[PDB]
Amino acid sequence: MYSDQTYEVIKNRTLENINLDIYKGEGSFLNNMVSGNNLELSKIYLELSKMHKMAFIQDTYNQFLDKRVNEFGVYRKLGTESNGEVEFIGEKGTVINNGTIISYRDLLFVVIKDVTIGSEEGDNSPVQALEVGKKYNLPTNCEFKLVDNISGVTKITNTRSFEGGTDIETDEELKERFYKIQRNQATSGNKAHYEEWALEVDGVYNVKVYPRWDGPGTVKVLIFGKNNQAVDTETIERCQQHIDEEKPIGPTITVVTPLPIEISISAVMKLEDGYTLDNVKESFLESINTYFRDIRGEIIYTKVMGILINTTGVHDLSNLLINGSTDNITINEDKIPSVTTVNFSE
Amino acid sequence: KESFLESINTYFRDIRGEIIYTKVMGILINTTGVHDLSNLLINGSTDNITINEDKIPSVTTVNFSE
Repeated sequence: MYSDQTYEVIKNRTLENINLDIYKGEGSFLNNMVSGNNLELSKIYLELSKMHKMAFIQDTYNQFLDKRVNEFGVYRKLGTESNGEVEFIGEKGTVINNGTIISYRDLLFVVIKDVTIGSEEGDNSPVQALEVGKKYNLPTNCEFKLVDNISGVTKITNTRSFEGGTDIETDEELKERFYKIQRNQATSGNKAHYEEWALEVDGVYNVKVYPRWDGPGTVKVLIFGKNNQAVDTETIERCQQHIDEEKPIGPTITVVTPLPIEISISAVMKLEDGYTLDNVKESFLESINTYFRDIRGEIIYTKVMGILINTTGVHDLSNLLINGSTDNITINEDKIPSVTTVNFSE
Repeated sequence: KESFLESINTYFRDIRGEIIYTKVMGILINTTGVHDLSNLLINGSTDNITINEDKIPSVTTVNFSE
């Protein structure tokens, strides 16, 4: 094949192809005449070998992948510039106009809106990276410096870490993305495809589909917000129109939200010295909020009393009552406990 | 039972004054593998017992059931 095809091999082949009266030998005029063209043909063979590699869908270059995805429509992502907010510290009344560029180390950043030092609007102004890339995602507490000197400005720092800086999508990543798109297509019943559209809303992070909730063909959409906290009504609505835009033909769709559950507690306890009711109350409510966040299933009475005694400032407690009972409280689905009444007596 | 024995032993090492029934309940529920407990009794009672001078608490009987 192409590896076999070389200057010497095709030289011998062409010498065999030509039968003629004059003897064939090294250094002959016809020898050199054939040898030059055979070197050219070896170069052509190398080019034809590279034809195979460049024709293949794999190991393509930027332009090759660009053409393939333009045919396919899965356009490559160019990345997003980092965005953040910085604080300007300096002489009061200093006005920094839009378009001013600030440099931290060798990085370059630009200020979007005008900021005035000491003004009632504040000294914080959003700053967007000049170029895309994760290197522009500067963390918090970075001392930005003006590229151009401006009187009245002394120190610039960011109170929040810069975000949004994304690198250019490489060839391989788009390749497996396209492969996954080709293998899997949107389908009516597969809960992954349906919940994909719901998950496109940033407010919700867990989506559940309940088949056969109101008879055949009825799909109940269950969504969970940030740590299973109900999202606003507008979020529910907009998710509803979105999923309806991508819902299949003729379903009945209902969207539900987690329902907070009130919690009322009452106990008699002996407080340790140097500790008041407010301190133990706030510590225990924080601890029980964490427990409610991390609890799966029914409420456990003994876990509640253990986290109450573990609260600092509790020596001896008694008569612990939760919602009028000391038994385990069953939590229904899509319901989260919420502390509403605390009755602590010393 | 062994984990609660170790916990109550270190609590007795760190205790001063009287044994507190509430600290006993808390150190039992905090034990790994404990989900829900009931009718906890120290010497058959839920009242704190005074640890007098030249006296230390000693664990003798452990009764746990599901």
